[PDB]
Amino acid sequence: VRRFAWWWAFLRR
Repeated sequence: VRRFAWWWAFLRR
């Protein structure tokens, strides 16, 4: 989750 860190989380809000 290198990049997902700054957004994959963003989506799983």
